[PDB]
Amino acid sequence: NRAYPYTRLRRNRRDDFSRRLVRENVLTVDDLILPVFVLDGVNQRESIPSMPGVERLSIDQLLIEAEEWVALGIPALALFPVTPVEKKSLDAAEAYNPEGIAQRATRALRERFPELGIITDVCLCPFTTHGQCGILDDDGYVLNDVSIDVLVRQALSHAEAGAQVVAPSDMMDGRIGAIREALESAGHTNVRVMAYSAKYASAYYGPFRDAVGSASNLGKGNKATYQMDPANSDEALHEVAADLAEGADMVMVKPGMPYLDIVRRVKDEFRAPTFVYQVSGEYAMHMGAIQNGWLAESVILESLTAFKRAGADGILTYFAKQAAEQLRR
Amino acid sequence: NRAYPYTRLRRNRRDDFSRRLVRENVLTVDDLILPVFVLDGVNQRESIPSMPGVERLSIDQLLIEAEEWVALGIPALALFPVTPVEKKSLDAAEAYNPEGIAQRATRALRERFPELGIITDVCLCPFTTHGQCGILDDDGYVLNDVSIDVLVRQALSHAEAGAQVVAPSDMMDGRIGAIREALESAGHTNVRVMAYSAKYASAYYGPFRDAVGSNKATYQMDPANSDEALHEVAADLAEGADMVMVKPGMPYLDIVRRVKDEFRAPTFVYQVSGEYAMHMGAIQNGWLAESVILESLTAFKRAGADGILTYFAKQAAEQLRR
Amino acid sequence: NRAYPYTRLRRNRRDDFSRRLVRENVLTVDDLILPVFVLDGVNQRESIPSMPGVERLSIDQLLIEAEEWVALGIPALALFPVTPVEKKSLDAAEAYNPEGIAQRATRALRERFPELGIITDVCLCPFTTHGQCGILDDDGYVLNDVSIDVLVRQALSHAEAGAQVVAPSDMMDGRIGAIREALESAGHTNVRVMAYSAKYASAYYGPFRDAVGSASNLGKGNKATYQMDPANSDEALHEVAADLAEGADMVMVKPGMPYLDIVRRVKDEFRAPTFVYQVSGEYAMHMGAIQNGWLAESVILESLTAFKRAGADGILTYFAKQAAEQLRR
Amino acid sequence: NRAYPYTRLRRNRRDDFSRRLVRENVLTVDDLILPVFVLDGVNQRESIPSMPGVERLSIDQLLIEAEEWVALGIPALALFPVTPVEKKSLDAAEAYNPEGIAQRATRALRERFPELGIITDVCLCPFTTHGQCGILDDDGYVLNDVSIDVLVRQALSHAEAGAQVVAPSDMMDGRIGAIREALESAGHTNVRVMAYSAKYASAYYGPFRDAVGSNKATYQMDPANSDEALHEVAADLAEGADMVMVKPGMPYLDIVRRVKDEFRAPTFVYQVSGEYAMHMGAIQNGWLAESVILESLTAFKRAGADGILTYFAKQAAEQLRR
Amino acid sequence: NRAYPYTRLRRNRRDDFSRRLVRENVLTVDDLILPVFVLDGVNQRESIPSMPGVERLSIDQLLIEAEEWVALGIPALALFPVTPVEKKSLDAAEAYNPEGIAQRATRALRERFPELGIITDVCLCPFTTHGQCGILDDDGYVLNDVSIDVLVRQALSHAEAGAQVVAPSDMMDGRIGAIREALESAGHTNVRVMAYSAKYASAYYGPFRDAVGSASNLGKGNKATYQMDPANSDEALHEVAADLAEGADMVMVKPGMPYLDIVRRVKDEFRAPTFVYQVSGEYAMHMGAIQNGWLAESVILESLTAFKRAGADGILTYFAKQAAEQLRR
Amino acid sequence: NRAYPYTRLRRNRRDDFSRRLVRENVLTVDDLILPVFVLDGVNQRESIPSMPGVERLSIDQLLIEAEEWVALGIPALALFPVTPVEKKSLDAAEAYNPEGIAQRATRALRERFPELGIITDVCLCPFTTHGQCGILDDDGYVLNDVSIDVLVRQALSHAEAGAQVVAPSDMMDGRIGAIREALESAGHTNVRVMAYSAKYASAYYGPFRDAVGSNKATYQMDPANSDEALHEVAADLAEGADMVMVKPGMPYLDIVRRVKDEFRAPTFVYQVSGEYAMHMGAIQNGWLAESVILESLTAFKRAGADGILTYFAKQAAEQLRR
Ligand SMILES: [K+]
Ligand SMILES: [K+]
Ligand SMILES: [K+]
Ligand SMILES: [K+]
Ligand SMILES: [K+]
Ligand SMILES: [K+]
Ligand SMILES: [Mg+2]
Ligand SMILES: [Mg+2]
Ligand SMILES: [Mg+2]
Ligand SMILES: [Mg+2]
Ligand SMILES: [Mg+2]
Ligand SMILES: [Mg+2]
Ligand SMILES: [Zn+2]
Ligand SMILES: [Zn+2]
Ligand SMILES: [Zn+2]
Ligand SMILES: [Zn+2]
Ligand SMILES: [Zn+2]
Ligand SMILES: [Zn+2]
Repeated sequence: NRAYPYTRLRRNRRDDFSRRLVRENVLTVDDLILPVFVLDGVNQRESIPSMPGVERLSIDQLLIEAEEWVALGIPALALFPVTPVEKKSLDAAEAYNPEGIAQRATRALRERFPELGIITDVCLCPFTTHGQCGILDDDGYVLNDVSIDVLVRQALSHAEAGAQVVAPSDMMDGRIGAIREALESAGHTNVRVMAYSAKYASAYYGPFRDAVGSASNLGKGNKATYQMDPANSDEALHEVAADLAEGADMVMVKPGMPYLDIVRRVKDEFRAPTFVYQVSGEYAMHMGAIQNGWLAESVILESLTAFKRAGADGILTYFAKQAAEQLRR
Repeated sequence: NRAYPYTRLRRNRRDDFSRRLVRENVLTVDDLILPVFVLDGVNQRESIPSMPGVERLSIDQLLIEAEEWVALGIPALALFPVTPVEKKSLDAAEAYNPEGIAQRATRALRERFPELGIITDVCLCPFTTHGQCGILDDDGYVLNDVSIDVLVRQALSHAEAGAQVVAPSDMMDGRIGAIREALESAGHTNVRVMAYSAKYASAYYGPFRDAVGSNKATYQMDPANSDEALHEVAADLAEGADMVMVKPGMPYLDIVRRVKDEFRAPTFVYQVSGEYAMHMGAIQNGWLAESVILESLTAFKRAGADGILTYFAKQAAEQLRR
Repeated sequence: NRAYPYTRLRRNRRDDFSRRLVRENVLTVDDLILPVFVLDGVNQRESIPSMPGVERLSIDQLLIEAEEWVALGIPALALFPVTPVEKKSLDAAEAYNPEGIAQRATRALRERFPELGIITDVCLCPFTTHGQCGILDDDGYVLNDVSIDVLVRQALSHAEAGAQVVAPSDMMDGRIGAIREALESAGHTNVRVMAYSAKYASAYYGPFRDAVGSASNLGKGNKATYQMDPANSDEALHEVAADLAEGADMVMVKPGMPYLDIVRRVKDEFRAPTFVYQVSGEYAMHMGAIQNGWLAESVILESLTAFKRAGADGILTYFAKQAAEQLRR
Repeated sequence: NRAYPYTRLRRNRRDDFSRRLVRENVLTVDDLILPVFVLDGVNQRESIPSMPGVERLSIDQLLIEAEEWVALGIPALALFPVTPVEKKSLDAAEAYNPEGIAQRATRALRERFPELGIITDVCLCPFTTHGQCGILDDDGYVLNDVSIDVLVRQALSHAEAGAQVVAPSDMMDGRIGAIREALESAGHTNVRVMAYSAKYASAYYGPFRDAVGSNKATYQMDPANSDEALHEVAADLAEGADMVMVKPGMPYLDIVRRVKDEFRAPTFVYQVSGEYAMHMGAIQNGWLAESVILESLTAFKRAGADGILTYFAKQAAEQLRR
Repeated sequence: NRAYPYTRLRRNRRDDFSRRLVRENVLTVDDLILPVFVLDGVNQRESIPSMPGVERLSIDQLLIEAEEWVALGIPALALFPVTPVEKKSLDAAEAYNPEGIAQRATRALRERFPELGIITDVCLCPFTTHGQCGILDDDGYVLNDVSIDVLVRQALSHAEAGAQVVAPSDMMDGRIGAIREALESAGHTNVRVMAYSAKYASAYYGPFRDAVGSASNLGKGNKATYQMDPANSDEALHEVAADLAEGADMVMVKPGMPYLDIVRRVKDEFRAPTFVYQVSGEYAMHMGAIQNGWLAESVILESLTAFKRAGADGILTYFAKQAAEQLRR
Repeated sequence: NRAYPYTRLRRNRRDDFSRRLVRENVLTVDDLILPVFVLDGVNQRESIPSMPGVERLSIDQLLIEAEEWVALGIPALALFPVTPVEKKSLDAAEAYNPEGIAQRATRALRERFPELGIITDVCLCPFTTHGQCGILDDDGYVLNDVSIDVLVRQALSHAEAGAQVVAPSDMMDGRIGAIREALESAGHTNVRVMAYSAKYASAYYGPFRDAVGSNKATYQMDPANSDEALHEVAADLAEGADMVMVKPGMPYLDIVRRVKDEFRAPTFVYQVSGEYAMHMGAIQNGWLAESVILESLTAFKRAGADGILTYFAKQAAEQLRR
């Protein structure tokens, strides 16, 4: 077998040209999806202290910023509405309002940038008073199938708005198949479904809850009855297997860097289009450190390259614009 | 053929007791290795700007703190000496000095806490004036085999100091074999070698450089590369490593998983200074809860590590003790 | 490859700290399920000569003992009723009596210890005059589908009583799917089904039959037309595959130590939550030897560690309390 | 259990943006190696009838063109000397001449473009009067081990000329090991060996023979054979190859795929002169669009090559630069 | 392991007899399928400049040429009609005309050469004014399921004409299963379906479009919304898996030589009858080079041997007659 | 998820043309090796009672028949000498006699038919007075390493006679390595070694013993054993075998399949004398049709053999020539 000194693995590392020739993975703009927090109103722009460099944008402002995103070649945006407090309810009806932020935003971006992919978020958590991803029963448990009925209405409203991709982020069992059935019935033949398949009950989501405004709603609440236990890996494969059987066109792991092993297993086992979410707390961690001068800016591309190496096709990342700028070089 | 609604994966999630029964991985104190930066003087600690909460410790201070580490059940420490500048050189001779910080610290700990594992760092980077992990040729290239010769002498001095484990962190080709041969030939039959097998040229290392007081793409691995890590580990195991390590850690969990799956050998991971600093800074800014520490360490276990070198070891152990 | 003396596998064994660092498996209280034999009546406690240290307990006494079990962190109990002789019948109707021991016990423990998992036993063998796990036809054969109908009524009665888990221990073909269908229809969405998937026709069950009082009923009778032939391993994988397809949330091998290879194959092949039953005769064997001074008490944890190493997530064991005490340490 | 119509594989195909997101492989300039035929004189180029658009270049001409190659980001060139007839012989001595074309070209390039990789060809076929890749016995059989001895001397001369990679294309058994040993023994520690591991006796080579100015079934592999290619690569890797190559290319993509999957090692492929000529002739006749060039090179990536030796390298790189 | 010089892999190569003994693959006439372009009319023969040596043939002329093809042992022909311009339409109705070229041709060859396999082409592209493989909606998108309805009518018309094999080359999702269902319903129990499973959106098809006369129709148009992205390999396995589930008797990769890795993966993964199409541009490339004297004629058999080695059972190739002649030797 | 009636496996069976297209394996003349029993005299043949239709042939008779074998395309013969009794001994010296039958036959064939492969039998069993495959100790045990020494000398004499392949049939441990080393050391670089790797102690051998004019459970394998065959082949390949063989054949097709799948190496199978006699006797009694011959040989191909040693080779080749 390979043995020193006949094999010296430093030889390929000796020069840039050979490191290039043997380099196993490369990040390109084709791998990047930009999540964006969308405000109601006009000429609104809000900094998020726990996500330095990220702004919530009203739709007019989103349209302006999207010019450069498109110019940079970023394939898709993932939209997250910042729902006004008074539009939150127990029944999460705003989720399917044709005049909801997500729906208005989608329509606006679809008209303005016909080639830009818009991935909407299918979940009730921006819409509930309690901040849970589904509807609660009288014991305070997030009901599975009752929640799916609302998610289905939501997803159809997104498809009606022109979204090319809906991304159910809710972790109810069976929701992919229910959404697929409804889209197919309704003639939304080519609306993709990007399932959040292995989405963990994680501490890395804090900043997002602040960004979208669910943090105050959820309070100290937890999602361990639906989001996955961080300890578990084999279980992720069963989650993905179900979602592919149910018709997902893409499957996602969330969070990201703390779960690269799950990305790798999922790509290896299913050989399907595999996505990963570099979550708010990941972005915040890195930004915090960069701004303190503790880590060089080169960590950005290293973090994103890791997702490629681990087997992701596409990466939802708040660093998408900076990454794409650096890639353009 | 598991399918909704016959299969509802939420059933097991419904209650704590069923989550606990099916829980696939559990971090324990047996998984933790505490890295520590060791100063030369007496009655001294220094704070590290880029590593909030971590202190460089003189040996007397190290012995005081190790009393609590041992009481918490932490199995081992990884020592990193902070070499005084005056002792740095081109030839890295201080690395094998019998009275160098690492050697002194090792002797003092082995005597006070005989059951505590001591993992020394076998590398020239704390000892070179230029801070590269090996000896430079006249073009500034880190010479492989000449570097090994120094590493070997270093490793022997650690064994003589009583280290139970030496950990070559240098990424020279072939060093694990060289060091093993030397140890065996010297009668240090039971000194373990914890190879840093897949160590990447990473931006996540900056804070550790500030900590120890110390451009490596010709020896450390390209972050893009995964298959190559398997070839690295294979060689190290062939060469006699008792344990193999991936570094950095979280940014490389896929590597951990592949390594464990491929070789079924004792597998370690280093949650490096950058990973610590990013997490602790976010926790301190109030952007992330403290629970992220155990989540990050659980990830290593899930990914297949047996042990984790982490600056959170004490905090984690305390939380486990609850 | 790895060769002596470059590789000396004693090096990691040289010290406790390194044995700890490399130790591949660890038993925790999270792995333990306590089976308990439950009597009718009040203030009843009965020693079982063939299970030294084990008592059958009336429900009041069970409630008292369960205080310490909970205090010790044991996640779940598995209940086995000791059915009064006169309540045994050909039709096993007591199996679904809402006032049966198992049902009363379940209700009592669910109220008193809301977080404690209760796993009920779905089988007709405590209820038949003949001691077989199903209903007999006129040739004395245990009818498959007729027995399932009774098992379904039983399982529903358990769910109605509040059990979080029902565990069909009967080995009829297809019963998992029938029970799942009935639970789903009835709205018992989150009642787990712990299938006894690979349950062998074993000699190690003797003491249990004495403990629950089926021994006198079964007499010299055998279960080779439904329980699996000890010789067979590949067949266990087909049993588990069916039960997972039919909706089991967990799958079990029984007995345990004499079948660790089956545990290993089952975990490796399916990557599903895998349980194992350290049966009465296993417990008795070990206790007998410990009390004779032939084996040290350390054999307890070694036996349980073996299940972890072989791939079990959870272990039904009469040693659960002692184990948990030792773990608490 | 993916099934229509829940699964419709056209959904991802519906839009450019989703095609791009799920696109499994992407050719980049980092994948390209440009082979070049090098003439002996000064201020000279020659057109090659069977390779439209490819020119033989004198070294001064090579240096001019390499300026654009380097600007386009092409990582490396593969040099093939066009040996003047007068310098051919039975003993192939010209192969290790310090002033042979390959050596001269290597020195000139290493000096002008220090970052550009130079891959020399280690083989006797440009040097033998008979054009076989090795030294003939009196029955016309290409002697294995006697040939190796010449190849070794050749390889050393290339290392001395500063080649970063030597590529034995000769298909003698055992040569990779012999050459590695020689390089190591001479102190050329970092010279890579790119073994032509699975090189077939193929009809696709004709045009290259016209290009260089140079019946091989006793050494080159039978096109029918696939398992045998794995045994070839295994030996080469054991023997110290840093990279392994399949040749020809497109007609052997299944070989590329198996090799990559089996060994997870740096894998290269040669789109040979015939493959080039067939494509360029069809493109010129107007029978195939220019887009076939990138399609053919994308295939190599999909099949698992890390790098591709291709006469289209410049054209491809230019198109990538868009 | 195997090491030089104990192992010298040249030894088996030393002599023809040992190369023969160890030769891993051999091409035979049993592997060859001859595609043929079929004209309307009588006594028509047309050379195709971009496919030197290939002629379009009216059916009388096809019948004459088929004598030698049969004499040579070629198992099957694949028919491609050259539809008259004026019979092209938006609705592609000519596709199912019982008096269409393909149908007439099939009937003629089935009567004359009862043992010769006839594989008809199921696709709408020879029949549409726009040259796309399906029916367009008002956005110019090739509608999936509406196109299948036409393909089904087409395939049934072929079966009625006596074709033993229909080969859907259209790349609509789900068409294999729809065609299979229709054939089964109609009593065409033994009509094979040779699915073009992994058919890529390739530049190598140019000459065929000229040969059949779709080139002028398609113009600069592309098929990237249905034909596969050349970059993608894992996706081919999902395409084949679906087609086998849907009832394909054979599966095909197209193009061929530029996709041999896909052939290999497909054979290895499914162990099913696997076919590959050496497309017009492949044939043209090689012929061009042979006629220029750049490549020896021996490249023909080398190219075809490659398909065998890569795992194909059968090869659609314009070189079939020459190959078969050489094989006859 | 293939299921009736969407999947009907009879569709492909419906017509000859589709059966031919999907047909997974095809016997060709390239797969056939003809074993032949060679007598010492001149102008002589002998019929073998237990092998109807097979004749022992003097060398002049062998040369006459080989003309048709060569015309039929049979690639190689396997020679088995029928040693005159007077030349048998305890020390098996006749095995390496330069004028022994095998050597004479080899020279005569190599000269007349230079393209025909000649596979000689390396074993002592035609040469020992007791008919065991090796040299006996005083307890009647077949000595392993002492036997090898004779086999080696035998093998060298065959190489000197011009055999292209030597086939050790002896089942001594380690002989393949010993023989390879000897051949290489003597300069017989290209002599192939076709190891009888998995050769079973079988009842199917009786007729061959009558044919050659020659209780083996201490060297030949137990018919019960399959995993053990993999270990046998692994060693032989490590030791330098160019080809590996299973013997007997049909009764061991599962072994062929495992061997091919595990090692992907050139794999051979011997349809032994018993297998021939059972088939030919049934064919002659009219109990089985002649078509069983091609069916039996097709089985070997399906099972994964590259080549088949069969007494039906001529008949098969003739049928193939149709
Ligand atoms: K590359
Ligand atoms: K557990
Ligand atoms: K551990
Ligand atoms: K991508
Ligand atoms: K053969
Ligand atoms: K075939
Ligand atoms: Mg799910
Ligand atoms: Mg290394
Ligand atoms: Mg069952
Ligand atoms: Mg070779
Ligand atoms: Mg398809
Ligand atoms: Mg042997
Ligand atoms: Zn949500
Ligand atoms: Zn260092
Ligand atoms: Zn029972
Ligand atoms: Zn050559
Ligand atoms: Zn078409
Ligand atoms: Zn013998």
